[PDB]
Amino acid sequence: ASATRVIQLLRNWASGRDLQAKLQLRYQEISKRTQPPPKLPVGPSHKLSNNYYCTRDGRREAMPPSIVMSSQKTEKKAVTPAPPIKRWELSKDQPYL
Amino acid sequence: TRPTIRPRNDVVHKQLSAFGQYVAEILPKYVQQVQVSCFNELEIFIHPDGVIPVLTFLRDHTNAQFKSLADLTAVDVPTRQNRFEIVYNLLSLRFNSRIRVKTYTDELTPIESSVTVYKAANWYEREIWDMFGVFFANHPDLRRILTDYGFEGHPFRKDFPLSGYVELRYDDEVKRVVAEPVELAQEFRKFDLNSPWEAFPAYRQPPE
Amino acid sequence: LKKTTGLVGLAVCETPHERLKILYTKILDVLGQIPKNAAYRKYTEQITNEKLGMVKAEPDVKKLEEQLQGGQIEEVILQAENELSLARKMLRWKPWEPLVEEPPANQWKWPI
Amino acid sequence: HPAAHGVLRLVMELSGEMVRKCDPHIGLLHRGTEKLIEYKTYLQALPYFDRLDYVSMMCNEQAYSLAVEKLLNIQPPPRAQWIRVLFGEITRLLNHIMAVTTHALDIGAMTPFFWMFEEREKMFEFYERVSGARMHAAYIRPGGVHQDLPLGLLDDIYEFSKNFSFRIDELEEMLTNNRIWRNRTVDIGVVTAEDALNYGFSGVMLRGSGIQWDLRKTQPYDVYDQVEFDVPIGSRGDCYDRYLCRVEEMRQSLRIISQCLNKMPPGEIKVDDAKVSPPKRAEMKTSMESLIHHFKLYTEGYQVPPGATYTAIEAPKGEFGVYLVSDGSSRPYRCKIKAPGFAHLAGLDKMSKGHMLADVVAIIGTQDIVFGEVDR
Amino acid sequence: GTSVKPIFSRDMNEAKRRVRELYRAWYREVPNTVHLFQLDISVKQGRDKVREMFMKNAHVTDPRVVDLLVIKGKMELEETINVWKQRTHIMRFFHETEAPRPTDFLSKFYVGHDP
Amino acid sequence: EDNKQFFGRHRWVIYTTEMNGRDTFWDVDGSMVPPEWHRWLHCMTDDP
Amino acid sequence: TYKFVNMREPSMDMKSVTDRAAQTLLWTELVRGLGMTLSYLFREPATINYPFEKGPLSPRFRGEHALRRYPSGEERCIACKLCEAVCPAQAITIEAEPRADGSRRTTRYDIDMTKCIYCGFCQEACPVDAIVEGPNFEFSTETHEELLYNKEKLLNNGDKWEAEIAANIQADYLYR
Amino acid sequence: QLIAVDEKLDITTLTGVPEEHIKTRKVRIFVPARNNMQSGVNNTKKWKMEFDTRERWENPLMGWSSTADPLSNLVLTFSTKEDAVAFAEKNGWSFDVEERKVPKPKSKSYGANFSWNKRTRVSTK
Amino acid sequence: GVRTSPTGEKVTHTGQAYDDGDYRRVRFSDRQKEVNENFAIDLIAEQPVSEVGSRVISCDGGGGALGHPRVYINLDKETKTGTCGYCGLQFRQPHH
Amino acid sequence: SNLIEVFVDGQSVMVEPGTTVLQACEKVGMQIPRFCYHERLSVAGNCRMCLVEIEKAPKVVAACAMPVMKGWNILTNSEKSKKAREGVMEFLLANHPLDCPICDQGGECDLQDQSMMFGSDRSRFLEGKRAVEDKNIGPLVKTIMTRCIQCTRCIRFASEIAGVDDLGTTGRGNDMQVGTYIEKMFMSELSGNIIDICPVGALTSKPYAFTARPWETRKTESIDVMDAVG
Ligand SMILES: CCCCCCCC/C=C\CCCCCCCC(=O)O[C@H](COC(=O)CCCCCCC/C=C/CCCCCCCC)COP(=O)(O)OCCN
Ligand code: SF4
Ligand code: SF4
Ligand code: SF4
Ligand code: SF4
Ligand code: FES
Ligand SMILES: [Mg+2]
Ligand SMILES: [Zn+2]
Repeated sequence: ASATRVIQLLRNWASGRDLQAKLQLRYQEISKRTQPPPKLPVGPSHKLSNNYYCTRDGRREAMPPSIVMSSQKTEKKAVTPAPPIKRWELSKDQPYL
Repeated sequence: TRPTIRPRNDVVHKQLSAFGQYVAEILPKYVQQVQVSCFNELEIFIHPDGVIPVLTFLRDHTNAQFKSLADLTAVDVPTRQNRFEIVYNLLSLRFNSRIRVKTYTDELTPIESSVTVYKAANWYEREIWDMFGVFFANHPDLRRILTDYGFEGHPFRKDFPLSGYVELRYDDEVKRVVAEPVELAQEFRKFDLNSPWEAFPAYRQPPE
Repeated sequence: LKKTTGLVGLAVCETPHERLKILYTKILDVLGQIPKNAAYRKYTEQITNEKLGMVKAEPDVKKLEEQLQGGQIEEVILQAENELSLARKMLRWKPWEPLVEEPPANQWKWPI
Repeated sequence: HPAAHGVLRLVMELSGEMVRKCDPHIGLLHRGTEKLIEYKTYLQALPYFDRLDYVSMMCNEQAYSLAVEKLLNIQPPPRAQWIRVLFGEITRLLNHIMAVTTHALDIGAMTPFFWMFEEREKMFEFYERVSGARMHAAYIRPGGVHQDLPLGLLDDIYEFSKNFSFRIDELEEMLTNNRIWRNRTVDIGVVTAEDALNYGFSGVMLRGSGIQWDLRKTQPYDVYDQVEFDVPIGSRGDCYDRYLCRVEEMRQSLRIISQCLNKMPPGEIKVDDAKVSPPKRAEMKTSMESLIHHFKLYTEGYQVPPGATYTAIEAPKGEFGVYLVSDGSSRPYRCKIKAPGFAHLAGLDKMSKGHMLADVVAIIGTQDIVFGEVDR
Repeated sequence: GTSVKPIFSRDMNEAKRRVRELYRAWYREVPNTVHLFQLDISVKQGRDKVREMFMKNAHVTDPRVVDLLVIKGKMELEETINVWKQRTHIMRFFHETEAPRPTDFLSKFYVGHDP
Repeated sequence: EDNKQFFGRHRWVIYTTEMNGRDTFWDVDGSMVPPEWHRWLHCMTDDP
Repeated sequence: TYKFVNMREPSMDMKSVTDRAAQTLLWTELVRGLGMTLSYLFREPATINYPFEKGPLSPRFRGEHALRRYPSGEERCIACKLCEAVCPAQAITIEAEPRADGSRRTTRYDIDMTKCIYCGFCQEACPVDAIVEGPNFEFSTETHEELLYNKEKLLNNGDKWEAEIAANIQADYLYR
Repeated sequence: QLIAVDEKLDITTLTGVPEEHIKTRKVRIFVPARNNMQSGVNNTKKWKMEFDTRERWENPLMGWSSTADPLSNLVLTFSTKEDAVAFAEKNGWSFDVEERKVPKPKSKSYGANFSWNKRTRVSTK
Repeated sequence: GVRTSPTGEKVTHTGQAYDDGDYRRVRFSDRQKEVNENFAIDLIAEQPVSEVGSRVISCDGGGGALGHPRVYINLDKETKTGTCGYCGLQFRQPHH
Repeated sequence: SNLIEVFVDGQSVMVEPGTTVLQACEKVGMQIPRFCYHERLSVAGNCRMCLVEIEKAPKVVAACAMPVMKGWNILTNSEKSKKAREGVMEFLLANHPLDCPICDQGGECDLQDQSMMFGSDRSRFLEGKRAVEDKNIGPLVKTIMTRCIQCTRCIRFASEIAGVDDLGTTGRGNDMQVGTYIEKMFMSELSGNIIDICPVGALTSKPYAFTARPWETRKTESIDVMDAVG
């Protein structure tokens, strides 16, 4: 910034913080608008062998949903859709705001 | 498999299959089918009479506790005798699980309103009526929610035209906005995209 | 004892053990009017008996909450009330009967 | 109306300035998105989700991409998932800034809006650098992301992130301890946990009443199970607690952004499956299979196996879900869009009982409603 | 038996009674609609238009369809009474800006290809 | 150019008073910038 | 893991009670807010002097559409109609026929700019880099008709903006 | 308890369709013919419903193709012919149904290319 | 290679000019008709035919990945030159 | 009857003697990938796209030419069949020109569709491609022979259906070419059907060239009135 030191001190007193440390104007710390070209690495399937598509075909491994107790067609403990959710733990970083 | 293929979760698959068996055993009067998809989503098919008992059981049972109605919508399949597929999506916060309840209806058969089970169902049922024409009996206030006042037809039906039947413009002679039959300067261009070769042999149907 | 449940509208319940015992006894007595071979009756009786046995065997509220896996026993009381209401509604509905009707030949066929 | 967000016709019955009844009339921004999607390929239908919630664009892109990927049974590469989470947290920052500043504007604190929209402009610069568009980027696609990050983007994101905290501090200095703000927000629109659950609420509208629920924690997606953050919880279920929760969620998003910046891995950006994701342009101009797959993916698109899924994420406004039905072809059969704003505005009349006109304005502000997702 | 679930009415007589009640409500409402919306038409024109709209569906013989038509008519009346409709919506029933399309064969032959 | 200004004020153009056919002493607009200086001015590149 | 936002209790000692009473009677937090606004008053504003100064953009930026040429002056477009097929808004209308020398070229190439969503799907689908979204965004008009571009308008846009377009593509083609 | 209606299904009054597009439309029910440019047959499995073609004209500006019938792009898919017929009847549309065409089974024999005395013998491979 | 019609309207590269009796001319009154002056057919006609010493030549339009898909052109016929289907450049084997 | 019993992926099928594997597969509603096979032409068996695995048989067979034996179990979606299809498509695409944007067959190409369905998604061919000169066979059928895959469908149609023996192959190996070997016009009242039978854009309609794409055309089924055949 180009503010005089007296105005800077007035700003810090009014805000109660060191304003020059964190500036909203971002003068020169940003990256250059011109950059070197990027190499850009390939995916795992860029192989010359052992790469048949039938071994990596996720779309063709989908199948219709499993049918459970269609209507057309002991102990027997009760069940839940999933195990009960575990209780959350209070934060160690900052439990109370 | 590995890098590009979605991994499986057998534990959730067995848990959902077991809970579907549980629900089917508890409510044989209404449950017609239970399905588990390969990405671990549980679907329960019910008779239309069982909309209220099944949802109430899933909300209030200690082992179900599906206290949240995530979504309620309809799907239009004109080829079926019962045109409209009514889909309920529920979430259980106690058990970190989701469930889907599905039923059916046609143009003239009312479906029971679920506002007594879930208060969220009010606007969802209003939207289903507005978009598909499915009437919900005992709905506290059923009326159009998304369409213009006086709008005729149900746009989300498969036989409703994409651009509708009427368009709006301002007319200076009558000093108001008027509605007139649609004319398009450019007609929407229909594309035939489907390949004549079958893609997924796992879903091939019998040749009749 | 506890100052707040942390959930809006859920008041702190003094003497939770007696409330839970009363609610579970009411649930069992309502289930007693349901046919013996009904799956709902047997499943709910099993889980209610387990919870009642846990309640009768632990006087500490925090450890009872830990055992019940129910999240702050006030919510356990609310769940028991919901179960009692569901039991009465189920007794009215009689869902243990055979399927009311079969769907149309191709009602659930997808695709198309 | 300045407080009606442009397209909300709220029919209210008043006794004096006390609000007897709230009857929200919607559809003034209903464009028939769900019917239009049926006439598009999945790639062609992707940009609609940018315009569903136009304050959280990449989050809707991520939700739709996850639904399509789940139907396709494919997996995005790890670097794409890390970029998705980083940009989703940036989007959460943008959304919470918009929500808080517009809320304060409706009550009357008009100054923090100007302070925070400069940060919003910098985040739009990030979107434009990564995708070429300021808001409707369309960067997140089924299979990964469209393009890799340009060199130098991470450094600028780090520079912005190391300073956003002081802007949060200045906002919180202007609003949190002010007695006028507390008088306008404390004990206004109080909702109980049971009512919130039964009315279909999600997100902050659930966490403000003490419900411990967050989809990024309970049902993690992408790499959200690899980052550490806290979930703010309210206790009074009112406007002030939800304000505090949103501010703390901004802080936690900054924390997640730091973790994502330090953990960015190398590798490809879209799934290495040319039947789903288009190949690189050099490959398309060099090899026969790449050209064929480019042609077919940009004319017909990829076929999706038949099935129906409901995929939901923790959007900045709540649970954003898609019920996507596939009939086996390259065009979706049905696409139902679930918006938290729908249910939240459906519960507006319940929350406004016993309150006044300004209180109803504050409740509209605290529900964090954008009508693109409400009307669709 | 045809095994169909009803909506409101068991047969056509109760459907006719509901139709008559809806017609009475619309007939009562018409003058208030003319006054509130500041319409340039007369009360007789509005009541004639209501009669025309009712007689448009006179051929219906299915009680369920009649019940749904009555439900839609009550929705329209509730929209009109609450002034949710505007003057444009009310005047859309009259088609005042659409040219009268001829019905005879020769005129259709002259104007274009539509049957 | 003035690199001591913050990002956005470090580059600016003083428009001409007479372009192709019109007097632009007061009537100036952003479309008067030629493409190369358009690229430099909008910081799409660091090279004039 | 979670945290509470409004679960702190104020101390009831005479010191704290007197401090709170002084806060109530003397309006200290209001003065703090005034001080923050005064601090912002003396800061340098973020306003730029448009149109003399411009907002920063990227080579990836999507602006006005243009049709490009080969270095010989030949049109790059080969009427493959990939952009028309992929266009999510159906904003592209293409007709083609063999040219007088037998070349595959367009006779109609229209982009309805009021239908367009500027998504860049068309320039992705193009296999010969013929259709691009340029860097220009200042092309507002006074009539609707001026925003219905035909092939001549797009070719003129390409001829007018090629110097910037080629440089923008050169900086980004290795990311594509 | 049920009411036992005894009339054929008709929902024309509830669909919001103008009278012109109910009584003057002709829908065709058919299985689409195989595109002869390709050998794939996956597009000849289902039944289709399409409306009669109406007038298209050039727009005075841009020379685009204009239309005035809202049903010019409406295509429905059915699993059987009876489902399509029922849909058309309950919607009140006059329909024409074309029977499905299946290619007849054919007798292919590779050895016939090299016959001792028949004309099926090929002069080239 | 712009050319004017007997009415004075500039004929575009696609050859479309309004008929003298066409009312649609009125849209250009008090305004102009947008016409691109760089006719691509004439521009590609000015390019010389490249002499190469092989029966098959490769063309990608120049610029590597900034051109068009790479195609291979047969040059066996001495009666006619080998033209690229993408770029329009011409190639031939040494004769005479 | 005289029918024999065969299995297609374990499903019993009753077929007449002399039925091929391809026909048995199509009786259960599966279409075997094919390039050279046309049900109205003679069986060629050259493209090798229809190779399929028979259970308990080490070597895959050509489904278009092989009569199915009783008790055979045709495994149409096993690893062997899929890898055979991928290899055949790789060999077909090795020398094929990158002409899809300028090819009229684009969007309705059997090569494209069967590459998308049964082939791999990338290339490992690192050599140069072959290019052949074009043949002038008339003003109706446009000829770009670099796209030819040597199916020989056109030759068989000319010989058998049109009764004209003017088409053939010259050379051998990679240099085999489809044409007339002389400047000759294939002018016949049925000559235009070679455009339809050709799977690729090697033979295309000259009056229709470059004007449209398959996905944008609307199909109207009608009747021809140019003669009394209907
Ligand atoms: C030895 C004998 C001495 C005799 C006695 C003298 C001692 C007197 C000591 C006490 C004096 C206190 C005077 C203050 C009067 C009002 C203070 C007050 O309490 O008002 C506030 C409310 O007042 C406000 O907060 C102001 C609201 C509007 C703010 C507008 C801007 C703030 C002012 C900016 C700076 C003020 C400068 C004023 C002077 C300018 C120069 C002329 C109370 O509201 P609540 O906190 O909500 O509590 C109510 C329930 N308990
Ligand atoms: S940018 Fe998108 S909407 Fe615009 S013309 Fe290209 S593809 Fe169409
Ligand atoms: S602009 Fe590109 S994609 Fe569009 S038709 Fe021309 S060559 Fe094809
Ligand atoms: S024949 Fe088929 S694969 Fe070959 S260039 Fe033409 S469209 Fe592409
Ligand atoms: S021209 Fe066509 S039909 Fe003839 S051999 Fe070549 S690809 Fe086969
Ligand atoms: S189809 Fe059998 S080898 Fe060609
Ligand atoms: Mg062909
Ligand atoms: Zn070239």
